[PDB]
Amino acid sequence: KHEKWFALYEAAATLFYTPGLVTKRSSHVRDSVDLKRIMIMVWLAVFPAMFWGMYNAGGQAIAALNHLYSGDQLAAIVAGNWHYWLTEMLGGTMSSDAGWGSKMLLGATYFLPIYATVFIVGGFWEVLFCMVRKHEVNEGFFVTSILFALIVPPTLPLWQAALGITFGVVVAKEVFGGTGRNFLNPALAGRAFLFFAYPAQISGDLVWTAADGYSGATALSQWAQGGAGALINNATGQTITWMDAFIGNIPGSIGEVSTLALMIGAAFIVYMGIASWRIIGGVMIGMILLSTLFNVIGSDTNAMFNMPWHWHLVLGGFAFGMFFMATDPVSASFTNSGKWAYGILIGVMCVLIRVVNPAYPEGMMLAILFANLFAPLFDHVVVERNIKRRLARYGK
Amino acid sequence: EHYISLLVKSIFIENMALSFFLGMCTFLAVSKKVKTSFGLGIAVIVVLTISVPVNNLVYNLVLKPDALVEGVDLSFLNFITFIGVIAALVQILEMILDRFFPPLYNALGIFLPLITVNCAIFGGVSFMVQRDYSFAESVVYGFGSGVGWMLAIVALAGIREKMKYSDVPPGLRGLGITFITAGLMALGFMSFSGV
Amino acid sequence: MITIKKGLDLPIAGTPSQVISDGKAIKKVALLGEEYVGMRPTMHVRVGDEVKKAQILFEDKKNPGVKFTSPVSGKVVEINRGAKRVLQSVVIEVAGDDQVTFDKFEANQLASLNRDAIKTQLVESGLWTAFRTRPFSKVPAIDSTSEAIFVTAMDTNPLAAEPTVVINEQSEAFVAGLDVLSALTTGKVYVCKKGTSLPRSQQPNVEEHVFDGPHPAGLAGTHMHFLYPVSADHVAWSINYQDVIAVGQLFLTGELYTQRVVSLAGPVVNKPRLVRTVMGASLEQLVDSEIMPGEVRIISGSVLSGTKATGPHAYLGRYHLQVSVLREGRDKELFGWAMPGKNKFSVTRSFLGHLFKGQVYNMTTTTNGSDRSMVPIGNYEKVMPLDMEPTLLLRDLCAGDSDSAVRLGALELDEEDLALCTFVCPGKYEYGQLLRECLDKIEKEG
Amino acid sequence: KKSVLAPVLDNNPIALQVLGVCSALAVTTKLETAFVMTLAVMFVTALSNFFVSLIRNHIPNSVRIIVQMAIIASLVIVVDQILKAYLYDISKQLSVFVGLIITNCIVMGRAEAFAMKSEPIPSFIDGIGNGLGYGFVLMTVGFFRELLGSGKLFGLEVLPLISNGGWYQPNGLMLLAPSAFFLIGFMIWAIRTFKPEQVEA
Amino acid sequence: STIIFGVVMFTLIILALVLVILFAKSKLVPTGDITISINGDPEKAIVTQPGGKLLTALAGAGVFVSSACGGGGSCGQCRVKIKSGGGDILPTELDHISKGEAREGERLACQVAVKADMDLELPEEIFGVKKWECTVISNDNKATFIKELKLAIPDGESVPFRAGGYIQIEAPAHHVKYADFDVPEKYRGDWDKFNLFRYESKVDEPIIRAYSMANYPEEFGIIMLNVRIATPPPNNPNVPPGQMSSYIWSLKAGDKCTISGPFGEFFAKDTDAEMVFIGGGAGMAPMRSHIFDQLKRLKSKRKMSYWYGARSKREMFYVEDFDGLAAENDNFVWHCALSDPQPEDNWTGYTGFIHNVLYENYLKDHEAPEDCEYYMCGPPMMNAAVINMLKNLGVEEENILLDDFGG
Amino acid sequence: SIKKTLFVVIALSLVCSIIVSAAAVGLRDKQKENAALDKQSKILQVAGIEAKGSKQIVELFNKSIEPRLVDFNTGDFVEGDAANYDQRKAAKEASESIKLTAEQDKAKIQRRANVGVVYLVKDGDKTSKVILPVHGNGLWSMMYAFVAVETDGNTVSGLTYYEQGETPGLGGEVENPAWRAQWVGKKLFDENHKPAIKIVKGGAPQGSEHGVDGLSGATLTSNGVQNTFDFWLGDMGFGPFLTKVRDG
Ligand SMILES: Cc1cc2nc3c(=O)[nH]c(=O)nc-3n(C[C@H](O)[C@H](O)[C@H](O)COP(=O)(O)OP(=O)(O)OC[C@H]3O[C@@H](n4cnc5c(N)ncnc54)[C@H](O)[C@@H]3O)c2cc1C
Ligand SMILES: Cc1cc2nc3c(=O)[nH]c(=O)nc-3n(C[C@H](O)[C@H](O)[C@H](O)CO)c2cc1C
Ligand code: FES
Ligand code: FES
Repeated sequence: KHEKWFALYEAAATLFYTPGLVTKRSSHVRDSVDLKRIMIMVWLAVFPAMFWGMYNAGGQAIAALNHLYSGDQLAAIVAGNWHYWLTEMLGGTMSSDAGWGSKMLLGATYFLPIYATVFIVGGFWEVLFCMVRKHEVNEGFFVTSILFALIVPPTLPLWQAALGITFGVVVAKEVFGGTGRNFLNPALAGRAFLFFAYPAQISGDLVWTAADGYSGATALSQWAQGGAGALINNATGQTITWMDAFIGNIPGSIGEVSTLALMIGAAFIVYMGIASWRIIGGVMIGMILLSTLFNVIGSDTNAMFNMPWHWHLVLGGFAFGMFFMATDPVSASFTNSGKWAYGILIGVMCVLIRVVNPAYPEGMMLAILFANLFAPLFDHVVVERNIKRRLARYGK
Repeated sequence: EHYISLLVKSIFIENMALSFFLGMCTFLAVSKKVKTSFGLGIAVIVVLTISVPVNNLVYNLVLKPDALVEGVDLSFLNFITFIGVIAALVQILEMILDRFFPPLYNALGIFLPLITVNCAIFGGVSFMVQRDYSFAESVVYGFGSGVGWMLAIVALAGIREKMKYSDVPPGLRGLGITFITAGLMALGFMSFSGV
Repeated sequence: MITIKKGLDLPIAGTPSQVISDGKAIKKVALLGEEYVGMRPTMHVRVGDEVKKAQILFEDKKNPGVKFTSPVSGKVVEINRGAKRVLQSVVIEVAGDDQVTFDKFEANQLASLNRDAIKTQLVESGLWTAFRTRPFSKVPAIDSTSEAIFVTAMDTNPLAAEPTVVINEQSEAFVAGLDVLSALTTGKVYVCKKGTSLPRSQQPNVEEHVFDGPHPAGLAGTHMHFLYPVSADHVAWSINYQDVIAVGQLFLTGELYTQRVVSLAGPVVNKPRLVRTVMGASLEQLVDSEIMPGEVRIISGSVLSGTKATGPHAYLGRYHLQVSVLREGRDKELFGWAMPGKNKFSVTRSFLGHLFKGQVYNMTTTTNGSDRSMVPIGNYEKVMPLDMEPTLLLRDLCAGDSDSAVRLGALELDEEDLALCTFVCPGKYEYGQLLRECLDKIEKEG
Repeated sequence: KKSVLAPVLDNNPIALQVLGVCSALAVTTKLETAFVMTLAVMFVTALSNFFVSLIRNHIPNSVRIIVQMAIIASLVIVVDQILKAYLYDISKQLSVFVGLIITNCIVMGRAEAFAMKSEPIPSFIDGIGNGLGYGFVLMTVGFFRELLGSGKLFGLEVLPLISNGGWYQPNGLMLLAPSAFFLIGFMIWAIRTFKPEQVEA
Repeated sequence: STIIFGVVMFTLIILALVLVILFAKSKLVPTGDITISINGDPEKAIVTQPGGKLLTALAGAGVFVSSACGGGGSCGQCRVKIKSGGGDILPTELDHISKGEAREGERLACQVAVKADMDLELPEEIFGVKKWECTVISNDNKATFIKELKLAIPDGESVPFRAGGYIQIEAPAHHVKYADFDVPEKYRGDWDKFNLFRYESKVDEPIIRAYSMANYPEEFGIIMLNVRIATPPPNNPNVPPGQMSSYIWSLKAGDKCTISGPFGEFFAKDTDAEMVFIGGGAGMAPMRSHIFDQLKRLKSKRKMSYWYGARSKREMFYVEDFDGLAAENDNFVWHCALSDPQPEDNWTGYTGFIHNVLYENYLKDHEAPEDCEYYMCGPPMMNAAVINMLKNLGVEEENILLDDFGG
Repeated sequence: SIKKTLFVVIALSLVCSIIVSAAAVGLRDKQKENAALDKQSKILQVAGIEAKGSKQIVELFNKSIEPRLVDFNTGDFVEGDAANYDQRKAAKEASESIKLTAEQDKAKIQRRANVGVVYLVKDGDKTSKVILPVHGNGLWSMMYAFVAVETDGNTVSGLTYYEQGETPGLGGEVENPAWRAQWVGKKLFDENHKPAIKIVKGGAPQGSEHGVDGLSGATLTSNGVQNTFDFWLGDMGFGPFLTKVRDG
């Protein structure tokens, strides 16, 4: 009995132990790399980013709470939110003198619920599709879930996260056959569903800092409003230096803020060959070229025109999207020249949306989705040129 | 100049296919092969760039209110005066291509039948009428709308060619998965909505 | 001359000693039906029949006039047939020395023989099966002709014999075979070798090309792609150096030459080395008393591209010049996919093994994962040196799109060409079978 | 009765055929506009089919498109005048797609495939049935879109909104382009699962 | 005032558009009648005005092209060799024509639109199509649902056919009742059981269908057909009965039947290999034509076996002919397998399905079944079972020849 | 037979022509009333007058609302067909419109009509308030609205955004009754006779003379509204006209 659950059971059995399968034909010796190890390597690549994102979210929330409230009032609000008094019960302190431990604990209280909800809901959808279609559960959902959980504001409602992951898994991935058979990015598909369906909870000033009753614009919005001079952290009253943005001491999503942790993880995966360095190089080339062009043109009314390329790199989710989202192999182009073109398009589109699109302060997700739509066309151009070479016998 | 802004508006910011759901029947039908989709894109470009200016002239010289006789406007003859002109021009283009340009007829004239009185062409002309456009502006808008529609259809054709490897659930195979793909395409294309 | 930079040299422990010795006496030989592409046998012998050295055993229905002759003289013991009565193999027990002789010529006239005479002698002796048309890896038709015959004088397959060692002892036969091929070919003969010097044919038709690099450089398909690109209307023949020696011996002594030098190797071979055997030698007897205890898999040919040597198929292949014995990796490891791979080989750099350069791995037959959808990470481009888009072609093969696969260059590939792509596939796709299915579909529809 | 209901689920113009998609993704944002569009399409298609059947014997055949568009455009213009006279707000909401009814592929499909080779009465009834099926798809998509994007059905508050002291947070995506695409795709999925004969090979 | 001005502008615009279209048509489209060369003979060149399909123009001329599905491009019996013209091959044709034949130039005339000069190389068989108004000799019942139609050709002439070929019978508008059929009491058991006499067939327009011959070439002056009654299926009784089948079963001695041809593509291979014949129902008609043609005309010594599947003893026929052939020819044998023998049959021979009997008794012990040439024709279920069994035996599809009746 | 084809197409294009032209011309008069009643109902709503049904709307609009034309440059009443004035069309023509420069175009409108239309709401024989149509560029599309100013010329009695394309929930809150009602009692100008209406981000202080809470999480639409009210109350907008109203 319980045959209906076999698809899930095997997933556990294969997860704990490697299968005892042996090659039946073709090459009798296979490479040690498998989809499981690739997915787990990508999952571990964002661990530094996830941990620093938790720490940064906790620090920002504590600083904002201390800057807004004090004395008995603070206690009241600490008792009004389950995150705050749950942190208190676990040994953490909400006072300004809190150490890294309390900040990380608060970041965990804000992130672990979102990650758990996303994992459970997306896994339910994936396993439902697999059992109903008699497929074997794939390991791509691990990366999808972690990445989706690391690209949402710390204050995103749990039900909104569930809806977003459901859209990203079912509509964008499962209906196309599942892992390795879709053309769009599931995590960014869900994030865009939340972006366009519930813009209030994933945009503005009240969602990027976990302190209730605190309204603070991020670095990108502040730059758009008043340029480099407007980059001021209201919670602490200190200007946001470029080093602060690079390290990740700024408001934002969990794990997007730190360009250093993302750089470390991206370097590891790129060295391992999991992530295509061509796509990253193309994104860098496009962003640098378009940013320099806009700087040269300049603009007396739009401050975004004067943002240097290195400020584009360290602000918003550009680093996270370039490393862990633009490098999604299934949605990316399958040709090296196509990969270069795809990366250049991603970078150019992100810079364009950042600069000349008032509605969206950041355009990394939209740029990636747009380039996902057109990667097949770059592949088509490359293969057509290759076929033209072939029909000429390569000039032999 | 303002013409470049209008062209970019008609291609990216205002996409006739995804932003306005015009030509979906043909856009979701012949979007199986990149070659045929590209051919229909060229056909749409030609038909739009020939119809938008001609209909602009007809509207600005005949159908414009208080333009022939003071106190009379022939605005109620807009839809038909545009549809008939579109059909006549499409058929005339087909015939001239088949007689003088066999290669162009096969490359372009084959796809005209579908384009005849197509939804996208009438949508573009009616949007031109709904706004105030000069002849040069009308030409630029028509060409840009045609190029944007070609871009959308060619991108969808490439996506379907890539999807050839996909394992779509039965029932979603064909039209349903194409509809979901078009929805995702619009989700991606809304990036220029705020521009 | 031509250098290959994209490829993968498998460092499997147990490289042959590259010294030719005398192998175990073989009292059983066989011809494998499935070894030949698109062959429907018409049997000419039955169990218990007495056959001579080069007596026809079965004919080809799809290739009229092509004769598959016995490799040795003896008594047919069995005709193993599998599913759908597919001819798995024909087995002959060696006995006696009766042989079928042919015309013999001196070495100074082999370049001036009529093409039809060469074709008739080759077909009658059954050596014509050595050739393979690249577009479909089939035996060329009797009446057909090719303007590019590729002599694969190099073996870059893992645990493969050194062709130089074999050729140095049969230099006269190799030169005679080169002259015979030069006369036979309508155009030119391409001797694809390494930098090491080999016997040279004075005929201007024969041209020597040096290929240097990882394993793919040593495959015939790569040589044709780099010298004589093949298509539907451009067919190039392929033959290995040992078959060229056989042709030379056939046209010099007038008798079929079935002696071969095969590298017995693998992690479980006590004394890996080159051994002399006969065509289709029984691998069970060949590897007797030369294997470590345990459950092992014997493979005819390279591990990347070979046939399991078990039961009816436990016989040397016609086009296989190497025996590779591996361990059966049926053991299940706890979190084996999450451990630092000090002893794990991979094209990617996700294991510690790549850090220790010069290491040798006791690779087993384990798939190192489960079946999953293709998720490109650039491995195919890394291991494919041909001017193709490997990822999209492999997607075409997986999706069964025969037309798109052909447009991308599926016609120029053999099952051996995609062996590396199968090796480095994270999803564990056997691209050889998919390519063979697509090519069979193309042949049927064409 | 069989022919009237045939194009509702068995031969739906949008699920099986791909005719009439352009209007479906635009006027479904509100149930009022969707329903008025269903009525307009039914009326125009039925009357055009009847007239084309009445003139299905003596037509140029050289300007076929011009003649079969003249009747359709006259009917659509009359319908536009009525809609701008009665239900002016609905006409404004429909914006330009009121005109597009001439190019709506359903009307031509049933003018050429049926009205040109059928008696006027069966042609009219077939047009009514095809309009009914198109309106069924339109009303389903519009019901879901309006309910999940504004918590209102036909302008009547069904789900109280937080902005109005309610409990439901409107889903903005239902008011944008992709929602209609996804809803049509999933409705096609459901229809083809309940009617496997329509599954495409 | 506004109404009049709008009306005149409307008329002007429409008239200008249609006039432009008409003038362009006149000046651009060559109205000159197209000319198609048939087989390269100037006499057979056909001059036809532009418009319509190639099949209609060919039928108008003296060359008739076999067609079953008509103007739908579905059956594929109207293949023609278009050396030049006709444009590319449309997607529907490829479903019935392979890529290699497309390279050769095989195209569907019914699907090919005649719009420009074309060159055709129609074969002699298609070129040499003749019609006859034969007289019905007898239409007796050889089984429960099979009738033997014997036709005397006018003037004693013979159809120049080949064994395994078929002709096309044409019937005009008519009305027949199943009660009028002359069914002997011996074969009326099932008819009474299922009340098959209730059905009536009405045809309003002339129709044409294909039917194979049961006589071999030297059987001069006669055409023998084994026609099955295509009664409505038991699960769908109210659907109309078979048109042509009912019409032929309504024919009697002295009636005039219009036939055309000869046609056919299922022909014996010219080889010395053994031949295995498998027959079911109406398949006896073509099948007979082969065996006799192999012994009476060709006098071939090839080893030949025949295996017919049936339900009961009464379902069998032609027993005397095959028995005489077997007695007079030691290289030919034949067997009949009854799936459900009746008590009155007193049967003691092979029982069950034909494929199972053939496999168990003959092919199982056969040393080289793949080397035999298999001709087979019967009901679709028998056809599928036999093909699957043979494929499981390793027989390639080329050695398997199927005369699919489309049942 | 080209003759028969031409004759039949001519007859068709005559009969359908008659039908279409008669339908269009006959309903032309009704098309005007139906189009006008929408704006009339909006004026009644902003004016504080309740009306339901077309007949009641037209009756009350004619009884209580007096449309008039005002010259922005001089801020004085002018004579014309105010009831049948199309400010949108006028702004698009150089004859009745002026091109605004970057500095003056605070509301991001390309052209400003020379003569605008206001609506005097008169409780009796004297005007009780004035409804001004003010429009400005938002984040997504031009937003048009009616602002009710008391006879004093400084107090705003109501506001309604009758045409605005914005994201519902974020930018569509201009249609929210609470936010619009928050404008009642606010003062447009300060003591110096300078624009003072301000949309405070994050919530204006309670009781502020000129502070109105902005749209939550919609700073861009709120900025558009602020620019609209700053430009239309400036020298080039309704400023001079409001000064004349202040002095009578
Ligand atoms: C090369 C060739 C050779 C042939 N040789 C022979 C031969 O020797 N002998 C022979 O008998 N036939 C032969 N046929 C088949 C023959 O052409 C006819 O297909 C067959 O005889 C049926 O004749 P019919 O027109 O009366 O049946 P049809 O009129 O085609 O009827 C088909 C069946 O479907 C049923 N039906 C009709 N309408 C419906 C409906 N709406 N729903 C469901 N069921 C319906 C009918 O009752 C009948 O049972 C041959 C065909 C080919 C192509
Ligand atoms: C380098 C790499 C990056 C990935 N990035 C993403 C991602 O950004 N979002 C996601 O949903 N899945 C991601 N995946 C998982 C998976 O490849 C992806 O969902 C495909 O689109 C479908 O399998 C990634 C996998 C790899 C190996
Ligand atoms: S494309 Fe068919 S309705 Fe517009
Ligand atoms: S008549 Fe059937 S294919 Fe032409």
